[PDB]
Amino acid sequence: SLAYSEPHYPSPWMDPKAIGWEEAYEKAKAFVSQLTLLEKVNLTTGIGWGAEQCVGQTGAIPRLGLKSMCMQDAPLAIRGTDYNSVFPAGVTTAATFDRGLMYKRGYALGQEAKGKGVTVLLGPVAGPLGRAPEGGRNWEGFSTDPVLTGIAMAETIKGTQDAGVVACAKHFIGNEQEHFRQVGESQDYGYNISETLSSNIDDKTMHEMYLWPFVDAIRAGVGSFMCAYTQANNSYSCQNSKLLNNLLKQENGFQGFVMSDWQAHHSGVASAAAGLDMSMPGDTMFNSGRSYWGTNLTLAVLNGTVPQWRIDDMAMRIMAAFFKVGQTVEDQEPINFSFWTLDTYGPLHWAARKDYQQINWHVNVQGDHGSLIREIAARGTVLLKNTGSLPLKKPKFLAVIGEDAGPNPLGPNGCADNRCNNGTLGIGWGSGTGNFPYLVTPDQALQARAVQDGSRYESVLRNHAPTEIKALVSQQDATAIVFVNANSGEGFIEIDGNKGDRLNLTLWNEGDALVKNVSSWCNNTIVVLHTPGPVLLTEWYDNPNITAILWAGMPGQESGNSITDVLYGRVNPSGRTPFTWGATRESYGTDVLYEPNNGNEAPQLDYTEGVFIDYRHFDKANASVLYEFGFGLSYTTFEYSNLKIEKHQVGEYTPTTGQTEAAPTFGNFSESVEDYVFPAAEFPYVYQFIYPYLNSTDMSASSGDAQYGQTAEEFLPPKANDGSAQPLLRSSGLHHPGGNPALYDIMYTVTADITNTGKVAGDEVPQLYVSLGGPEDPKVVLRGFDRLRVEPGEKVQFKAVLTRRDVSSWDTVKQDWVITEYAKKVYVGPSSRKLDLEEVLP
Ligand SMILES: *[C@@H]1O[C@H](CO)[C@@H](O[C@@H]2O[C@H](CO)[C@@H](O[C@@H]3O[C@H](CO[C@H]4O[C@H](CO[C@H]5O[C@H](CO)[C@@H](O)[C@H](O)[C@@H]5O[C@H]5O[C@H](CO)[C@@H](O)[C@H](O)[C@@H]5O)[C@@H](O)[C@H](O[C@H]5O[C@H](CO)[C@@H](O)[C@H](O)[C@@H]5O)[C@@H]4O)[C@@H](O)[C@H](O[C@H]4O[C@H](CO)[C@@H](O)[C@H](O)[C@@H]4O[C@H]4O[C@H](CO)[C@@H](O)[C@H](O)[C@@H]4O)[C@@H]3O)[C@H](O)[C@H]2NC(C)=O)[C@H](O)[C@H]1NC(C)=O
Ligand SMILES: *[C@@H]1O[C@H](CO)[C@@H](O[C@@H]2O[C@H](CO)[C@@H](O[C@@H]3O[C@H](CO[C@H]4O[C@H](CO)[C@@H](O)[C@H](O[C@H]5O[C@H](CO)[C@@H](O)[C@H](O)[C@@H]5O)[C@@H]4O)[C@@H](O)[C@H](O[C@H]4O[C@H](CO)[C@@H](O)[C@H](O)[C@@H]4O[C@H]4O[C@H](CO)[C@@H](O)[C@H](O)[C@@H]4O[C@H]4O[C@H](CO)[C@@H](O)[C@H](O)[C@@H]4O)[C@@H]3O)[C@H](O)[C@H]2NC(C)=O)[C@H](O)[C@H]1NC(C)=O
Ligand SMILES: *[C@@H]1O[C@H](CO)[C@@H](O[C@@H]2O[C@H](CO)[C@@H](O[C@@H]3O[C@H](CO[C@H]4O[C@H](CO[C@H]5O[C@H](CO)[C@@H](O)[C@H](O)[C@@H]5O[C@H]5O[C@H](CO)[C@@H](O)[C@H](O)[C@@H]5O)[C@@H](O)[C@H](O[C@H]5O[C@H](CO)[C@@H](O)[C@H](O)[C@@H]5O)[C@@H]4O)[C@@H](O)[C@H](O[C@H]4O[C@H](CO)[C@@H](O)[C@H](O)[C@@H]4O)[C@@H]3O)[C@H](O)[C@H]2NC(C)=O)[C@H](O)[C@H]1NC(C)=O
Ligand SMILES: *[C@@H]1O[C@H](CO)[C@@H](O[C@@H]2O[C@H](CO)[C@@H](O[C@@H]3O[C@H](CO[C@H]4O[C@H](CO)[C@@H](O)[C@H](O[C@H]5O[C@H](CO)[C@@H](O)[C@H](O)[C@@H]5O)[C@@H]4O)[C@@H](O)[C@H](O[C@H]4O[C@H](CO)[C@@H](O)[C@H](O)[C@@H]4O)[C@@H]3O)[C@H](O)[C@H]2NC(C)=O)[C@H](O)[C@H]1NC(C)=O
Ligand SMILES: *[C@@H]1O[C@H](CO)[C@@H](O[C@@H]2O[C@H](CO)[C@@H](O[C@@H]3O[C@H](CO)[C@@H](O)[C@H](O[C@H]4O[C@H](CO)[C@@H](O)[C@H](O)[C@@H]4O)[C@@H]3O)[C@H](O)[C@H]2NC(C)=O)[C@H](O)[C@H]1NC(C)=O
Ligand SMILES: *[C@@H]1O[C@H](CO)[C@@H](O[C@@H]2O[C@H](CO)[C@@H](O[C@@H]3O[C@H](CO)[C@@H](O)[C@H](O)[C@@H]3O)[C@H](O)[C@H]2NC(C)=O)[C@H](O)[C@H]1NC(C)=O
Ligand SMILES: *[C@@H]1O[C@H](CO)[C@@H](O[C@@H]2O[C@H](CO)[C@@H](O)[C@H](O)[C@H]2NC(C)=O)[C@H](O)[C@H]1NC(C)=O
Ligand SMILES: *[C@@H]1O[C@H](CO)[C@@H](O)[C@H](O)[C@H]1NC(C)=O
Ligand SMILES: *[C@@H]1O[C@H](CO)[C@@H](O)[C@H](O)[C@H]1NC(C)=O
Ligand SMILES: *[C@@H]1O[C@H](CO)[C@@H](O)[C@H](O)[C@H]1NC(C)=O
Ligand SMILES: *[C@@H]1O[C@H](CO)[C@@H](O)[C@H](O)[C@H]1NC(C)=O
Ligand SMILES: *[C@@H]1O[C@H](CO)[C@@H](O)[C@H](O)[C@H]1NC(C)=O
Repeated sequence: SLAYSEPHYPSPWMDPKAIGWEEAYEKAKAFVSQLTLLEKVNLTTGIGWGAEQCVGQTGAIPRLGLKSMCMQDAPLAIRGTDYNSVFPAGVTTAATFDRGLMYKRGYALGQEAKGKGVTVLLGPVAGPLGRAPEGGRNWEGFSTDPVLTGIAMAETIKGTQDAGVVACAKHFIGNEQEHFRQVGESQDYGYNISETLSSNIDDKTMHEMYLWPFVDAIRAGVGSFMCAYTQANNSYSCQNSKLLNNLLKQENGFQGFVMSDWQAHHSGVASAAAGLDMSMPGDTMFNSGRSYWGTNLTLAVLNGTVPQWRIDDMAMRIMAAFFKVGQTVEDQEPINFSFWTLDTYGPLHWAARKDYQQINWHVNVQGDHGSLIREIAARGTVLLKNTGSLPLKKPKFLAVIGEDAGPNPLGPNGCADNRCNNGTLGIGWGSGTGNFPYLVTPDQALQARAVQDGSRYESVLRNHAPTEIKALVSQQDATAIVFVNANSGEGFIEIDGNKGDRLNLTLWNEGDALVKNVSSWCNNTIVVLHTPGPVLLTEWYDNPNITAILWAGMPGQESGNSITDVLYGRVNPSGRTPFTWGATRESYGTDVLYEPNNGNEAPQLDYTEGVFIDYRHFDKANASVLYEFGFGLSYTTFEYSNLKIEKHQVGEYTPTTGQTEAAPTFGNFSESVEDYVFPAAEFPYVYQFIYPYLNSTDMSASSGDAQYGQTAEEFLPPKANDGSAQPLLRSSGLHHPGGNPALYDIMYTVTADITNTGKVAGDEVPQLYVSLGGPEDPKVVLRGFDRLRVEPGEKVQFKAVLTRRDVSSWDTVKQDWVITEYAKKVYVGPSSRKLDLEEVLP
């Protein structure tokens, strides 16, 4: 009954004919073939926590002029530096339903990363997907929906990598919550567990939901993946061969490299054989001075436990990702910041406190990304309710209410890793953040607008001030705009009992009681919500005194300007909620696991709900919805008509057959153990730094590993060291990453007309849903969408395609995608429940 993860070996090696990777492969081959074993180990092993400048860094190869590779957070900003931008969070980006904006954000991020000397930007995020709305880090990702998220991953990645930086799809996989993600962190919170939470996911659910968006990332050409902290069926993701070897590298033919999350790598030989390619930040645990790779990897190659073909492939994947995005060994942008301090001068080697020099150049990489940020946040703002009060036009009297309207009195970067819920909520907390160059609060932008218009403007920037608030908002003609929030983030930070994950789905800082009080005192109350995910609006949303409600998510640096643009109709809102607003906590049907459920061993997160999370659950159970997935209003109206479906002629879905090549080796290495000894007369051994060298020619003593001495055959599973040609999986694509290319054959083109039946120009977000028709299938699933500009009175065409994959189901008996015999239907409309146009697939 304890969930089990099958062995899948050997770890697949790169394919020289993989489309998109052919040129990268050859550049990697020419480079890797020149390398000594120590130099290959330098590539694969991080230099340690705090070792130099970036969040993580590899060893350098200074013989060939390769500077150390810089791995830097975050998905929405370059973390821990200055003169960068802070972009809107993934969840706000997802809410745009706008491919172009997703690409532009990705590109701008990559430009900032490139300008700092970053090699790999640690984003975007398809895990967590959003199994449960209390998930602390859901806001870093995109949507609960696998299609929207998959598209957002692909667009973001294409942008970042077009800007010349490697992207990293994380976290792979099943890190849906922060509770019990790490042993030490759990123990310091009073949870005595010996291993991290295990996500136990059935094969169908894996293929149709959690894996799906990462496959889109693979097909978009993502250079790297990050394996998760958590386990999958009680094997840690970074040594999980089912995950890394089979699903990622075999079935979906991934050609890039897998890096560990920071302290997610727990074993040397076992992880490498299971598909891990880079150990970040390089040490066993932060500041340990030791590594599961480094010296140990050198020794494992020297003693035979790790084959040469395997380490050669790790270096090939790392270098091929580097070359794929256009980085060169000659013209590397120097690392021009230090993560560990904003000081211009300090130790290059931070943990060791050595090599004092200039470590921050304070390079301005912001360009004109401010206005792009302002635009994305406005387009990802969801108008949930409007009885006529919006847009605002020369109002007599604005009363802006709430702490979330105002500044953090200690400044927008006053708290490390954004760990306060003081002032306006620009982004959440944790590693998925960066330092603001500024943070425009609603109060600043709304005042300036009011003064320009001759509107009266007063604000009370506290949630608990009923005397003052009542006296203000109860006056004649007041338009009360109440800003309220909820917050969440990464598990290393805790605010008021919220350990990463949210304890509840209410507003913070007495937000709910504030909104009830203001709406009881003022019949023109407008509520703006800054939240990482849904909160329960049930007790107050239906008050007619609340004339409008907006969810503005995590807008990033231009918050105040974005919301003012929407409030006054400079942007006509089109953004759609990328999750469901349920009536209760229980209506969601999933929740965070807050208490260990397996004694002192690994807690078990059984995904018994299957694919029925968010709107799939709400539709199937008919649970209480306030606002459905894909819902959002505009200041105009739209009419749907004229649905048409054109059937395409396609060939049969043919199983992929044949063999891989035998695993190649690139270059050779000396057999003299003395050649691998630490070169002490060349440079000093730096404290806590992670090196490839042995301390002496005694291999056993050099390991410092009390269990040293066993061979692959007695501690790894069968075929872990098998470098012979391997049969291809029928679901794989021959030379085609992302699965059998026949999956992406277009089977239908769907079209419909959209007419703007109101007075003003606006964007519409038509959506395409499919009913796959089986009794265990969701009622409808998202399969396409667009964002289209329509003038008053104008008619525009929505056009979208359905691939074979889009109408298939994973058949676990077959281990492939099948189109089931059940009648499928197509729906098109402005939301998951406004299914205006319907037609059966012909
Ligand atoms: C879901 O999860 C959420 C996240 O975890 C969770 O959110 C949390 O909710 C809790 C509970 O609501 C929040 O904590 C509460 O915060 C309240 C507000 O605190 C601030 O304001 C107070 C009152 O301010 C007025 O009075 C002051 C002096 O008298 C003046 O200085 C002010 O200017 C202000 O005056 C105005 O209002 C007056 C009337 O109120 C009016 O006459 C006057 O004219 C004017 O209009 C301040 O006192 C308070 O200051 C404290 O804290 C600050 C730190 O910020 C310190 O600097 C101060 O020294 C001081 O200690 C804040 O600025 C609090 O009122 C509330 O306190 C009460 O409850 C706590 C419970 O722990 C008691 O310890 C405390 O003694 C109080 O008890 C009394 O009332 C309660 C409630 O009715 C009652 O049960 C109890 O028996 C007793 O009667 C509390 O601290 C918390 O902030 C939220 N967290 C986050 C992170 O946002 C949410 O609840 C969850 N939801 C669910 C459903 O599970
Ligand atoms: C976490 O744990 C999860 C739970 O265990 C786990 O999910 C499981 O994932 C594995 C794959 O990793 C699945 O294994 C398959 O099992 C198939 C049999 O499944 C039936 O029996 C099971 C046992 O009783 C049932 O549990 C299962 O029920 C599930 O599905 C039902 C609906 O179908 C549903 O009602 C249930 O509720 C439940 O959800 C089901 O009834 C088995 O067929 C399959 O074998 C193929 O694939 C293997 C590779 O894994 C091959 O080794 C094997 O040889 C088979 O492939 C060959 O044959 C196929 C057709 O028969 C061909 O299509 C293939 O191409 C292939 O053909 C080769 O051989 C031919 C000759 O024989 C030759 O001609 C060809 O050329 C070629 O060489 C596989 O073992 C398992 O079912 C999943 N279970 C569930 C519940 O989801 C999850 O993966 C774990 N996650 C992690 C991260 O570890
Ligand atoms: C050459 O040099 C190298 C480098 O110095 C030397 O390398 C060292 O070699 C020693 C052995 O001499 C290694 O110690 C051994 O490690 C193994 C693996 O430990 C890790 O994985 C455990 C889980 O194992 C399963 O899954 C992995 C894949 O993830 C797979 O490799 C295994 O075969 C096993 O597979 C089974 O389960 C799979 C998943 O479900 C299935 O798919 C599969 O079918 C199988 O059913 C895990 O438990 C372990 O976790 C512990 O340790 C980590 C720290 O590493 C800690 O974080 C955890 O909390 C746990 O405490 C690891 O992650 C391990 O299995 C061995 O343990 C057995 O044997 C010892 C006796 O030595 C017993 O005490 C144990 O109880 C158990 O029976 C053993 O610990 C060492 O890791 C390795 N060092 C490095 C840096 O790589 C090598 O020795 C040299 N060789 C020569 C000839 O010189
Ligand atoms: C695997 O990856 C690792 C990690 O990247 C590699 O390890 C590094 O290798 C490089 C090059 O082989 C080492 O750099 C050399 O460092 C020595 C020693 O410098 C230290 O000690 C000096 C003597 O006391 C001292 O003067 C130095 O201080 C100056 O420099 C620092 C650093 O920039 C600066 O902050 C200070 O203010 C000082 O200005 C320092 O404390 C150094 O002597 C070497 O200089 C060579 O080149 C210069 C010209 O560039 C030349 O003038 C010299 O004569 C000399 O030839 C060089 O900088 C580095 O120290 C290693 N890093 C660590 C952490 O140990 C490893 O090499 C990779 N292996 C493989 C196989 O690829
Ligand atoms: C090659 O790999 C092997 C493992 O395969 C590796 O051996 C391991 O090294 C670690 C780190 O040095 C050892 O763990 C340490 O043990 C000492 C006690 O003797 C502890 O002080 C350390 O505790 C840390 O974590 C604690 C939290 O629980 C903290 O309280 C404390 O402050 C420390 O931060 C730590 O547990 C481990 O015992 C060995 N394992 C084996 C099997 O020998 C070896 O170091 C690698 N070699 C190289 C050269 O990198
Ligand atoms: C919607 O907002 C309006 C204000 O725009 C609210 O109307 C106000 O309701 C209060 C409470 O009933 C009235 O206040 C006073 O109540 C005392 C009771 O002791 C009474 O004696 C006073 O004469 C006075 O009525 C207030 O007059 C009234 N204001 C207006 C302008 O009508 C309304 O209650 C809100 N509704 C909801 C459902 O939130
Ligand atoms: C809030 O309530 C006031 C009355 O308390 C409304 O004021 C009326 O507005 C209409 C126009 O819609 C005028 O013709 C009336 O003369 C106004 N009456 C008074 C007594 O001022 C106000 O419209 C309400 N606001 C909203 C947003 O519905
Ligand atoms: C944690 O549980 C283990 C048993 O797994 C026990 O031996 C240990 O004492 C516990 N930890 C603490 C700090 O009490
Ligand atoms: C706001 O700042 C104060 C420090 O002045 C801090 O104690 C408090 O926790 C912060 N509030 C929140 C909600 O993070
Ligand atoms: C709401 O109003 C009531 C009574 O008018 C007051 O006692 C309570 O403290 C107020 N709450 C907030 C958050 O303003
Ligand atoms: C679903 O619930 C709604 C009320 O929320 C109800 O009107 C409708 O009939 C229900 N549909 C079912 C059970 O199919
Ligand atoms: C290797 O030498 C360093 C001193 O430079 C020491 O701190 C470290 O523990 C040694 N490692 C082993 C495995 O003995």
